[PDB]
Amino acid sequence: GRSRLLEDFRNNRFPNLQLRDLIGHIVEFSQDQHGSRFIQQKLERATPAERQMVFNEILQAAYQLMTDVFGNYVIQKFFEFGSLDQKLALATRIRGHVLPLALQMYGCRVIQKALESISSDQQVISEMVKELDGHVLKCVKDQNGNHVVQKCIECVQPQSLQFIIDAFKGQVFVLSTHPYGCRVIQRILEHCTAEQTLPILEELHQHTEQLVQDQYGNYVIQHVLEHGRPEDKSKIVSEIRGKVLALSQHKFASNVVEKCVTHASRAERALLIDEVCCQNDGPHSALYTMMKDQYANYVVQKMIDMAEPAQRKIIMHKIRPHITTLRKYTYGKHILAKLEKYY
RNA sequence: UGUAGAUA
Repeated sequence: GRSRLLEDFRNNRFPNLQLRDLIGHIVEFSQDQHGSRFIQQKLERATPAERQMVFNEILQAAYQLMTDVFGNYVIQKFFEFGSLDQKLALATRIRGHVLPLALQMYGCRVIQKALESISSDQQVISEMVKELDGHVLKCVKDQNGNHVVQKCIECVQPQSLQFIIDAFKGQVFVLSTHPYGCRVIQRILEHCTAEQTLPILEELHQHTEQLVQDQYGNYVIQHVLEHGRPEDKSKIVSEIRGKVLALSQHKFASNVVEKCVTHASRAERALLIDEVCCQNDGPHSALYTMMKDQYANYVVQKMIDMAEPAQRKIIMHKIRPHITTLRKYTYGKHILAKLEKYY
């Protein structure tokens, strides 16, 4: 029940209350929205002895506060301003409960804060991460857990993350189309060794055609194009070749086509552009179609920018007579600019 | 002129 002290504070009877005055009341106040903000505020100016006073009390109820809508911020504040002995002690209260905390709306914030606050080489940390072993996919798919998984990947030594990689075996296609899975996969590509990512990249190439057209998978494919090895980039480009026109008019895949134009080799880029500028499959010209498309106009712009003089000139000549046309379409109103300030 | 996740 709400003690007099808290009632009084909430009624503004203590307009300049000091942290020291909360001895015995820290845990109660931490679970109150206003008491919690008060403690957060005072911790930023508190002396070390004053922080320790607050620490002693919060430590005793650490798990409870970690899963509290208002107390979890007080816990986080010590990961922010506490000394390492204090952080390690709090981490110890996370240990043994990593899974339920990871899936919990407030608990998951505390875990991420610990991961950012405590040196990865500290046993505690290692122990915490290992508790996710056997639950990786459940966390990846959880609205709270997925951020914990990402933060582990961002913060911990990649060798220790082999179980996460193994967990993804045969699941890379499905999870790259997942709102959180795609983010986790991108973190993996960023942080794990080329050794670890090899099987991940393999499964990505297996399903490139599908992933480039997916609302989330298109981002994973773009990541590889922007950050991956040349040989992986060339694999993605080869999947795009022969499909430029179609993919360029696609809300998601248009973006991948752009990154292909930017990040391919001079020679690969030329072949892609050639598919737009210099081929004749049927009556309607590809360039003409792409020019005034809501999405493909962006691809045409990237091609004009990245093209060697010869191809650039052909594109310009082919657009030239269609000025009046590009006029009516919202989407040609950047292509026309480049046309004018090229002629 | 065009797409990405859980707290007071």
